[PDB]
Amino acid sequence: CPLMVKVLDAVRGSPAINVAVHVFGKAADDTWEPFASGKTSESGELHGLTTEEEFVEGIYKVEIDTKSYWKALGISPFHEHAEVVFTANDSGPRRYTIAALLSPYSYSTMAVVTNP
Amino acid sequence: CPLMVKVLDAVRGSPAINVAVHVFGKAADDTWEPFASGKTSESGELHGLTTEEEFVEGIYKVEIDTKSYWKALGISPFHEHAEVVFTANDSRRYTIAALLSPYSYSTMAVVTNP
Amino acid sequence: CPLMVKVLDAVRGSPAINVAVHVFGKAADDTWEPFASGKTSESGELHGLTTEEEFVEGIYKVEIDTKSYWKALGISPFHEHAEVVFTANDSRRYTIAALLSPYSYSTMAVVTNP
Amino acid sequence: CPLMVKVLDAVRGSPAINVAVHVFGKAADDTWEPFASGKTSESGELHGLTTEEEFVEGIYKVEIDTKSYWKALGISPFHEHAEVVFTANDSGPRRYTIAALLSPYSYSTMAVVTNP
Repeated sequence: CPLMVKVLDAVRGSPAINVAVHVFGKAADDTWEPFASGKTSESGELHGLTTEEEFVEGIYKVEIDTKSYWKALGISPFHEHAEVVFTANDSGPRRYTIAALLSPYSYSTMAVVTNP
Repeated sequence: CPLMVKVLDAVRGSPAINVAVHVFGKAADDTWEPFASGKTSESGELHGLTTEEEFVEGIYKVEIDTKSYWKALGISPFHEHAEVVFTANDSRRYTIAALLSPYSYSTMAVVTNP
Repeated sequence: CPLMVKVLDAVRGSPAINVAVHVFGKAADDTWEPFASGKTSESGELHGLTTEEEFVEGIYKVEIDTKSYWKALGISPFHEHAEVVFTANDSRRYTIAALLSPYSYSTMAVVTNP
Repeated sequence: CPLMVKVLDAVRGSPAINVAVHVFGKAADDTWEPFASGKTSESGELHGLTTEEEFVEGIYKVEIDTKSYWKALGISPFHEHAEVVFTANDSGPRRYTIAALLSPYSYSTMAVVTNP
């Protein structure tokens, strides 16, 4: 698991379950192209998005669908989504955990990067 | 104004108004003793807590009474209060900000120079 | 002033000065097009981006060029930039704040009323 | 594990390793008394602090020694420590994960509370 995404809900003190996540790579002509997608589990975690072989070096965007999450809970939030844009694997393969802590009008995001 | 406290509400996207804030200095016997207090204004800010003369070097605690803020809004919160503990050092204006959610808070210190 | 951006540095405890900020509106073909831009001031603030007349309802993106800020400080950062995407809605002043660290950021929106 | 503490370093993008943590309970006369202590592992996590039987209902304070953490890395930080004060187990036993994301002049803390 070279890429994992973890999402937490700061209103409820719980994993944020069933949150849609779309990952994009920047292509040769500098457009975003779809790379992987999935939804968080009951643990708030999304594993299995990619493999070490497919996750080549480049710029990636992880878009977390926070607006649909909040609306289904009765809340009209500020953000359309949370976006995390970063260069990956440019010094060789790494493992990335992208965490997001969500509130209706704010979010915090953190990455942990490790070398296996 | 050596010390200012700013509190924001991440559920409503607004200042956190009428939040009680207590500041304590840490004394000889090493116990906390009240130093200054107030309630945040409509802008979520609390000015006028202390003076340059009084705010000497030492360890201070700022307690923000977040539980009462959430209770008044009908929202079950996790923490009893948020606590910010730090040493003042002469080299300054301290702005202590806190962003509140029911099960999380973020706090930041901006230290700036005259 | 319908829109203000404030950027703070959690490594130094200071405003984040001279940070480039780009705002985009999201147009017909659904592409992002430049709307306003500027650099944060010595207080970490960027005022004057748009007007009430121009800031109509719609989806906007604020991109804060955090990578260049950290590079100028000699600190290896994680993100290319921080992005804040939201819909403006008539019912208002928007303050978008971002607290920066090299591998994390927090962002908050304060929406207030005249 | 009714109580776990996880600490992350936002300067380095890594677990915060070997961070001292002291937990206190509020006693009958309303003084803080020592309840448990430990240090974070290489994963940034501190497990084994207490048992369901010992972790009775009450007010607890988790003090994370962030100042010593930063100083050993060459950084003179703002806070003496990060403090997390909460009532626990007052509606029956729960499991608490207390997370803290650390920077030199800021921290964020989040709790996830689950019912086993």
